[PDB]
Amino acid sequence: MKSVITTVVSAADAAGRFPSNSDLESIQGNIQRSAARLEAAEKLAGNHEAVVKEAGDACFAKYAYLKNPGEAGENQEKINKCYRDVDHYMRLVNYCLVVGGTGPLDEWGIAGAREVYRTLNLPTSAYVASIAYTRDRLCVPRDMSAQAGVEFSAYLDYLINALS
Amino acid sequence: MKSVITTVVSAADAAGRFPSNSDLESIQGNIQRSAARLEAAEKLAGNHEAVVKEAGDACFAKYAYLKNPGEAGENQEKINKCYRDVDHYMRLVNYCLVVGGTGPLDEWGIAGAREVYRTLNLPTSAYVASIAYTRDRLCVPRDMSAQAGVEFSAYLDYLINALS
Amino acid sequence: MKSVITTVVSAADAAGRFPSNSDLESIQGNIQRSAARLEAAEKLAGNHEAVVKEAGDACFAKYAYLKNPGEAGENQEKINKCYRDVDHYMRLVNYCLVVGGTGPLDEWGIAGAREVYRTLNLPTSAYVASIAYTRDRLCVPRDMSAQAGVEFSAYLDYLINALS
Amino acid sequence: MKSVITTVVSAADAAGRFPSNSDLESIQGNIQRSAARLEAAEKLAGNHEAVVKEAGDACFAKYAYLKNPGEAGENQEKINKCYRDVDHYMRLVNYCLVVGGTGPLDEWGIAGAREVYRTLNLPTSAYVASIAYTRDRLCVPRDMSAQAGVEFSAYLDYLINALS
Amino acid sequence: MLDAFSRVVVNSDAKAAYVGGSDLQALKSFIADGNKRLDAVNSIVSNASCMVSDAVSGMICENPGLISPGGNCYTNRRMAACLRDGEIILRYVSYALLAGDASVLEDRCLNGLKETYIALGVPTNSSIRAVSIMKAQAVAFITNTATERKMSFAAGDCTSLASEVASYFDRVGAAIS
Amino acid sequence: MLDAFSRVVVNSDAKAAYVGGSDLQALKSFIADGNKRLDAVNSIVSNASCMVSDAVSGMICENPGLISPGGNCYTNRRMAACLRDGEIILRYVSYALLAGDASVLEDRCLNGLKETYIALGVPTNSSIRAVSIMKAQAVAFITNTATERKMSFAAGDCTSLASEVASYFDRVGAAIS
Amino acid sequence: VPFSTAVRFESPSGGLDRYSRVDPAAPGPNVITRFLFKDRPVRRSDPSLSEVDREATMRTVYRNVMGNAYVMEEERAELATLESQFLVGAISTRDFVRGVAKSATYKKRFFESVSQFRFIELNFKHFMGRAPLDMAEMSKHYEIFAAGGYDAEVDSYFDSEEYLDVFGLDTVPYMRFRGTYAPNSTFNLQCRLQGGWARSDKKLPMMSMLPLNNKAAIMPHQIVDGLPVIPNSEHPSQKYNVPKVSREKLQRELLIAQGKANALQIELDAAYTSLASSRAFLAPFAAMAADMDIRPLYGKNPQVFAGQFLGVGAGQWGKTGADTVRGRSRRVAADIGVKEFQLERVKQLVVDLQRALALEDAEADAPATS
Ligand SMILES: *C(=C)C1=C(C)[C@@H](Cc2[nH]c(/C=C3N=C(/C=C4\NC(=O)[C@H](C)[C@H]4CC)C(C)=C\3CCC(=O)O)c(CCC(=O)O)c2C)NC1=O
Ligand SMILES: *C(=C)C1=C(C)[C@@H](Cc2[nH]c(/C=C3N=C(/C=C4\NC(=O)[C@H](C)[C@H]4CC)C(C)=C\3CCC(=O)O)c(CCC(=O)O)c2C)NC1=O
Ligand SMILES: *[C@@H](C)[C@H]1/C(=C/C2=NC(=C\c3[nH]c(C[C@H]4NC(=O)C(C=C)=C4C)c(C)c3CCC(=O)O)/C(CCC(=O)O)=C2C)NC(=O)[C@@H]1C
Ligand SMILES: *[C@@H](C)[C@H]1/C(=C/C2=NC(=C\c3[nH]c(C[C@H]4NC(=O)C(C=C)=C4C)c(C)c3CCC(=O)O)/C(CCC(=O)O)=C2C)NC(=O)[C@@H]1C
Ligand SMILES: *[C@H](C)[C@H]1/C(=C/C2=NC(=C\c3[nH]c(C[C@H]4NC(=O)C(C=C)=C4C)c(C)c3CCC(=O)O)/C(CCC(=O)O)=C2C)NC(=O)[C@@H]1C
Ligand SMILES: *[C@H](C)[C@H]1/C(=C/C2=NC(=C\c3[nH]c(C[C@H]4NC(=O)C(C=C)=C4C)c(C)c3CCC(=O)O)/C(CCC(=O)O)=C2C)NC(=O)[C@@H]1C
Ligand SMILES: *[C@H](C)[C@H]1/C(=C/C2=NC(=C\c3[nH]c(C[C@H]4NC(=O)C(C=C)=C4C)c(C)c3CCC(=O)O)/C(CCC(=O)O)=C2C)NC(=O)[C@@H]1C
Ligand SMILES: *[C@H](C)[C@H]1/C(=C/C2=NC(=C\c3[nH]c(C[C@H]4NC(=O)C(C=C)=C4C)c(C)c3CCC(=O)O)/C(CCC(=O)O)=C2C)NC(=O)[C@@H]1C
Ligand SMILES: C=CC1=C(C)[C@@H](Cc2[nH]c(/C=C3N=C(/C=C4/NC(=O)[C@H](C)[C@H]4CC)C(C)=C\3CCC(=O)O)c(CCC(=O)O)c2C)NC1=O
Ligand SMILES: C=CC1=C(C)[C@@H](Cc2[nH]c(/C=C3N=C(/C=C4\NC(=O)[C@H](C)[C@H]4CC)C(C)=C\3CCC(=O)O)c(CCC(=O)O)c2C)NC1=O
Ligand SMILES: C=CC1=C(C)[C@@H](Cc2[nH]c(/C=C3N=C(/C=C4\NC(=O)[C@H](C)[C@H]4CC)C(C)=C\3CCC(=O)O)c(CCC(=O)O)c2C)NC1=O
Ligand SMILES: C=CC1=C(C)[C@@H](Cc2[nH]c(/C=C3N=C(/C=C4\NC(=O)[C@H](C)[C@H]4CC)C(C)=C\3CCC(=O)O)c(CCC(=O)O)c2C)NC1=O
Ligand SMILES: C=CC1=C(C)[C@@H](Cc2[nH]c(/C=C3N=C(/C=C4\NC(=O)[C@H](C)[C@H]4CC)C(C)=C\3CCC(=O)O)c(CCC(=O)O)c2C)NC1=O
Ligand SMILES: C=CC1=C(C)[C@@H](Cc2[nH]c(/C=C3N=C(/C=C4\NC(=O)[C@H](C)[C@H]4CC)C(C)=C\3CCC(=O)O)c(CCC(=O)O)c2C)NC1=O
Repeated sequence: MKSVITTVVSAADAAGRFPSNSDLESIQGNIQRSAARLEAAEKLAGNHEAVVKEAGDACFAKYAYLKNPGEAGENQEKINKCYRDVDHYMRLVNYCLVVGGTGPLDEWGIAGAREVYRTLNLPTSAYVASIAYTRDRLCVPRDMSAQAGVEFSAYLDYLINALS
Repeated sequence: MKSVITTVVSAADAAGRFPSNSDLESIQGNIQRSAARLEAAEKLAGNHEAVVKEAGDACFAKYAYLKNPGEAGENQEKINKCYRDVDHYMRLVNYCLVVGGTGPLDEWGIAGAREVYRTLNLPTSAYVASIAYTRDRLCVPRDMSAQAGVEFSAYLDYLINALS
Repeated sequence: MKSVITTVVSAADAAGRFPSNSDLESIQGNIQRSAARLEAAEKLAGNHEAVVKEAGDACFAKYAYLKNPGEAGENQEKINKCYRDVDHYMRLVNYCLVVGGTGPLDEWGIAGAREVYRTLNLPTSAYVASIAYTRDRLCVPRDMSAQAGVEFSAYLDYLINALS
Repeated sequence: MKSVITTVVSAADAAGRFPSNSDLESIQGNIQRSAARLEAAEKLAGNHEAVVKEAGDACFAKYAYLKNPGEAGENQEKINKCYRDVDHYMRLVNYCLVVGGTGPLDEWGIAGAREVYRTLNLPTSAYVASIAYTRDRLCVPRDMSAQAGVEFSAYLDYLINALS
Repeated sequence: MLDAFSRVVVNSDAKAAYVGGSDLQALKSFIADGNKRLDAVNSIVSNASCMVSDAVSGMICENPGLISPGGNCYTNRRMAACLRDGEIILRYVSYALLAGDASVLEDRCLNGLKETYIALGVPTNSSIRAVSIMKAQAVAFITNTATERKMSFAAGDCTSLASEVASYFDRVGAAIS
Repeated sequence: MLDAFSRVVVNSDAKAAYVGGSDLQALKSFIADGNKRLDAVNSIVSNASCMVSDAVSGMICENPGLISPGGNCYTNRRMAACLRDGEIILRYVSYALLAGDASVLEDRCLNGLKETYIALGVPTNSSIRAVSIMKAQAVAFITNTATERKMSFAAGDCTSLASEVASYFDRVGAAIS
Repeated sequence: VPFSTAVRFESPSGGLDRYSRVDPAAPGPNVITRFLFKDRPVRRSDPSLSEVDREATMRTVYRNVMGNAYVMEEERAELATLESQFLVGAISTRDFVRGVAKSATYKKRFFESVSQFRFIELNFKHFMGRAPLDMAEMSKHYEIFAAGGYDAEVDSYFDSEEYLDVFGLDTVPYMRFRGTYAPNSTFNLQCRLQGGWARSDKKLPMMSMLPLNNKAAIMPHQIVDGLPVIPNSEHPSQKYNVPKVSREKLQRELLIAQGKANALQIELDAAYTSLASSRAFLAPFAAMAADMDIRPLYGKNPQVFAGQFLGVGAGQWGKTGADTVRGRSRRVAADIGVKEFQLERVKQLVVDLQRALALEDAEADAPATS
């Protein structure tokens, strides 16, 4: 779980040191940025099922070949797993805005994903079309505030650079 | 050196990762707390001749056996190399308030100090009695602010806990 | 436990070797030199309460600052633990004359001593003035023989060279 | 070269130590035993033309089978190389009595001998029959002193146990 | 390892729920009192060399058999490896005070510590009354009621941080019991 | 490891006693019989190749089921791994006789030897026989009563050194029962 | 090998006996540990390597890098290409041990003859000289094996910064006894894995799975087998002095010694409540004299005559120093130290009783008559 606190303790433990002034100075920047990304987290916590119906078919309108026979998404029990997977990925971005780091996206969503989708014949570009549609559908004074949409759209393209 | 920037870059260099959102959040705390610690740096840089002269003869008013023949501070050249060394230690405290971490005290003042002072028969209680006078002579609204005096006296007893 | 026997058994066990002629030749020097060091071991075992009392207040007549409040001779339990330590060191020199090597001073008196004396704030120049008092009051025809003095004094400044 | 010198130096260097009293007492037995083994050395260095003639014909009497046509001991120019080999083994035993250890036998006579004598089809039973005869021919008051025949005979059966 | 915010995520991951609005009311009061938490670990780390020498030499005041021959704090290799171990325990307690959660103490320090101390011959009852001297030292340094050193703080009330670091110290003595 | 000199030291370190006059006289008699002991261990390491071939062939000469298919010393590779267990047991006794103590026998030679022998499937009683054949050989060289090799010594009697090396081979067989 | 891994995990820890690069003239750890009671590690420092140091080097290779096995005179012919180049100086000590680790000798013993779970166990022991730190570090190496197989997984250790900061290019690897450990439970696991001087690795089962997931605790007698042996103890072990009695007589003598240790604990706890009651008895008066002016007549400044109380006089300092101090709390403290001696004596007696029960149950689970 990579956060701000679990990387200044894990660096102080790796040299056998007490927490010094540079370790206490990094928790202060976790306090200052906490008003921004917790505004973005409660925006995502109520509005999560709207933005995954909006971003799920943005994959399917770009890629209509998934509903071909022989392909990834034929029947209705496979389309709903694709809308399950975007809600899995949007929940972990809500977890990353709480802990203040890319911890819960890493071990729960990113690690091992490039061998899951490669073996189970899922195209990784159809995942990234759902995340990148959500990146520019955000309106920076309307939905959240200005720098609170900075850290919402900073964890979104960390997921985009990881998936490809 | 050891600071906020050298910690999160080296932790990402070991992992082989780009500087992500957890790393920039910690250098935001280097923006907020630098107003306190750089006030104490320029208060120490403009007053250092009077505070190492005061702390040096607190060492010799307490351990008066050092001026005996065959002991440490015998002649005047050997007393003047003590005030040379309290001036080196206050200058590394001033370099630590600038950088934002205990790195300049670590690499240049503390590493190897146990091996050197044992082999040259220099008492480490004499160096601690100079630093502990300066930590108690500090007055929190007269000499600096209340937040500059808690950064200055947190690098002083980093040096007391590393010598002793 | 570095003796003549354990330094040649462990040499022969490392190469997978039986005890050959170079191994037995070194035990003949353990026979030929034991008459000089067991004569110093029996003079130490029969005179030790007078030689660690005389060396124990060589520390306290030289360094009168230890009796100060907060300092390192302040109550009577602290003075009684000072003469205990000179009695611990002169027992370990006596064990080293018996085994013929520096092994009991190594593992029982010297290993870890500079970490303990720094943490508990004990001046290691006050230990050296006890040991060098004993090394310089030895009268080589009155107190032992001539070559018993060179075995007694050799383990005495093995202790001065390792404590400082 | 395993003498008594290069095992106390080579074990103080593995621990990073000065030569102690354990290391000087090994060299004291080198002064005691050198009056016997150097007396046995120059007894061997004058007599060596007749001992290696005595060592060679003992295995041609014990194993007279080598002079068959087709297997090993064919001609006189082979047999003159067999007197070359037992003179070399006596020359190394003379070198071990000057070293004071099993040094020159180990690296010039023993190492690789299990491969040279095997692939050239040389039975080492003929070498032990050549050299146990010189272990038994030693009359302890006629040839040398009492303990000078101890250290002559103890390097000889080290060579017997290494071959067979 | 976890911190205080990774602890509330793995509770919410157990029900596959989003970290909503009612449980953000308590997280905003954690970060509002985050300046007292940094002001509290700074009063432990500044005093940390004298804390493990008041404690190990106060353990000897209640047990002279440690400094008897054969004892556990008897020789110089053995007193140095006990003063080493007393400040490892103070290091991982101050990590969990800083992280807000005791997960780094329970698996990197306290797991397997009891049967480590059986095998070396360490008296585990003397360690419990050694780490309980450091428990009383830490709660005197948080609440600024040590008698020989006072530090300069702002006005207020840090009693909840005192009984959070007290519960990290009786979590040590439950593991070596 | 310890020797005969540092056994007196670690028994007096438990009492915090200096090495006095009574136990110095038992150590002064160790050095006066020191030339007997170097004469004793020179007898065993000179004959050590014949002893491990007289031992494990005579163990096979009494137990002929060890070379049947389904035996411990059946093949050629396992025979060399019993010949290597002859000359390591004989090596660590030779260090123990030279030192005058059984420390190097206890913490190196017998340390973990039984637990290895369970896991490999070594016959327990056949290792007691081959060690005791080496006990029958070792006292035959200390008392100079060997059948086909006579070694020349000085005038005297060494019945105490032959009893000490007999107790070392019983300590080998007591540990692998 | 320029990428060597693929995973964005959370980083595990290191050791502490590493090359620091700041203060490189420092002893650090391994001056107060069980490093002092092992034999010192062998590093190549001379270019020649005389033939009795060549044999002494390869004995450390078979003991530490191999699993204290025996190399025959045919299995040492498989290393004869690699003993060209180590003895000349063309390859290092680190490149020699990797060439040993890719032999047909090592691949027959430690890869095919054992399981896959046992093969990952020994690579932390034979090459790094420790245990797995946790299950996260061990499960990384199943993915390094899943990418590139054997020689990708073997090169993960020799191409590491934790290797070259400790062993460098010159020292043969060894089991490390440093002071501070990365979890505490990796100290117990490395004593289980490398335990006893005469113990091999042939036909042992897999050990380090159920400790690393907190399923099976390591018994304290299995750590005592791994630790190097010190001369002095408070309680020397009856490992060799247990008599050969049955399995049922060992079970009765264990449960008696566990019961005596439980009753000795709950009268040591009654001693601690009497020490806490003795201090509260005198705490109104210890603080009453805390702010009195107690000036003596002699003993502090040297200008007055003090007699024997310049220090203390002639044998009166005691065996300890605390035995010369009188008081109600010092007198109940000496009762604590005599009561904790009898508890520690019988807690070390249930350790070697538990060893003899396991060493008789290994006889029963092996195919035998009992
Ligand atoms: C025997 C001679 C002996 C003892 C008995 C034991 C006394 C003792 N002291 C404590 C408590 C503390 N030690 C503290 C440490 C320090 N005080 C300081 O100000 C400096 C910074 C530092 C030393 C370097 C502190 C703060 C306390 C707490 C009390 C307070 O409010 O001051 C205990 C703990 C009681 C328990 O068991 O719970 C004991 C027994 N030390 C001896 O040397
Ligand atoms: C079967 C074919 C067979 C045996 C059975 C076994 C007979 C045997 N021999 C001994 C005793 C010794 N072996 C010794 C070794 C040597 N004797 C020598 O003369 C040379 C120097 C050396 C060989 C290189 C020695 C010294 C003895 C002791 C007595 C003796 O001198 O004979 C035993 C041990 C007795 C016991 O069981 O306690 C046995 C069983 N060998 C076979 O080949
Ligand atoms: C030039 C490269 C750009 C540009 C940059 C500006 N950015 C300004 C302000 C700004 N940026 C952030 C977010 C930043 N701070 C953080 O702590 C983190 C991550 C943890 C990030 C990414 C914030 C919060 C702010 C506002 C600062 C404030 O409120 O004071 C900025 C204004 C400067 C200033 O106000 O100090 C500029 C000019 N702007 C541009 O037009 C180009 C493209
Ligand atoms: C309880 C432990 C104490 C106590 C704590 C309080 N501290 C308060 C304010 C405070 N402390 C600091 C310094 C701290 N922040 C850092 O970044 C670092 C090191 C890098 C340290 C040591 C600061 C900056 C502040 C001010 C924060 C603010 O006022 O906004 C404080 C005031 C209230 C509060 O901050 O919540 C309290 C009560 N004070 C006590 O009386 C006990 C002894
Ligand atoms: C939707 C935009 C995709 C798509 C998705 C499908 N995914 C299928 C299975 C699947 N996905 C995951 C990963 C997911 N589970 C998690 O727990 C997390 C993170 C916390 C994530 C991202 C897993 C583990 C599985 C297998 C188990 C399951 O069914 O949930 C799937 C079914 C595959 C099949 O039946 O063959 C589909 C169809 N497919 C699309 O059409 C676009 C690319
Ligand atoms: C006064 C407190 C003491 C005392 C001081 C002496 N220090 C001596 C030498 C020394 N000190 C250092 C460490 C110092 N040099 C640095 O560069 C830095 C950090 C940037 C520090 C803290 C070094 C490397 C040396 C040796 C070289 C030198 O002379 O400057 C010293 C000389 C030793 C001697 O010649 O005996 C003295 C006298 N010691 C005393 O006598 C009083 C009590
Ligand atoms: C007198 C010259 C000093 C002095 C002596 C003190 N030593 C104290 C503690 C201490 N000393 C040792 C080393 C000692 N113990 C050994 O077992 C051996 C070798 C066999 C030696 C040399 C240890 C391990 C300890 C801690 C345990 C103990 O109490 O005995 C000590 C107590 C520390 C304290 O209360 O502050 C004293 C007083 N120190 C002085 O104050 C004068 C200068
Ligand atoms: C011969 C007299 C026995 C017998 C012996 C076998 N032992 C085999 C392997 C083996 N032996 C040891 C113990 C040895 N190593 C030490 O380090 C020490 C003391 C410090 C000693 C005594 C070990 C550790 C091993 C296993 C490692 C290895 O393979 O060398 C063995 C081979 C077993 C197999 O077939 O795999 C045999 C046959 N068997 C007998 O009949 C007599 C009683
Ligand atoms: C086991 C180690 C051991 C020692 C190192 C000495 C140390 C020692 N020296 C003296 C004691 C003495 N040492 C000397 C000095 C002398 N200088 C000379 O030139 C003369 C040769 C010699 C006198 C004969 C003198 C004059 C005294 C007398 C008392 C005194 O000075 O206090 C005493 C007190 C009484 C005595 O025993 O003599 C002791 C304990 N004794 C020991 O038991
Ligand atoms: C940047 C580092 C830095 C420091 C730590 C201080 C250190 C310091 N303090 C004082 C000087 C002083 N400090 C005090 C203050 C006090 N005395 C008390 O007993 C009260 C507790 C407390 C009141 C708040 C007083 C009264 C003097 C002047 C008298 C004297 O001590 O000489 C002086 C001498 C002149 C002066 O500057 O005032 C110096 C150098 N100055 C520095 O430049
Ligand atoms: C300084 C150390 C040193 C040694 C220990 C010996 C070892 C040694 N012996 C031989 C070599 C030899 N040794 C013999 C001897 C014999 N072969 C027989 O046919 C008989 C059975 C037996 C008589 C005893 C013969 C004939 C050779 C020549 C090679 C050959 O066997 O064909 C060689 C090959 C070189 C040569 O021809 O001399 C070497 C290196 N030489 C050394 O320089
Ligand atoms: C440095 C090594 C060295 C040796 C090992 C011997 C080896 C040796 N022995 C003899 C030769 C001899 N040695 C002896 C002596 C004895 N014969 C016995 O059977 C008895 C045990 C003993 C007398 C009690 C005798 C009688 C001869 C002549 C005949 C013979 O060989 O037996 C000779 C011939 C010339 C001579 O006597 O020196 C040589 C070279 N000489 C050496 O220089
Ligand atoms: C992760 C966390 C972590 C720890 C908590 C410590 C735990 C720990 N302590 C010791 C090792 C030790 N621990 C003690 C401790 C004591 N004896 C006493 O009197 C006291 C009751 C007590 C502490 C003051 C002693 C004396 C030794 C050395 C054993 C000896 O040599 O006698 C060792 C063995 C170290 C070695 O030798 O290699 C370990 C693993 N280390 C860690 O890595
Ligand atoms: C370098 C290696 C080395 C050796 C091998 C020995 C060699 C050796 N042993 C003895 C001396 C002796 N050796 C024995 C030994 C024996 N007599 C017997 O009847 C037993 C059969 C047999 C041993 C078991 C006896 C009884 C003495 C005489 C006792 C003595 O001299 O102290 C002596 C004479 C000592 C003297 O002159 O005082 C020597 C040099 N010494 C060494 O330094």
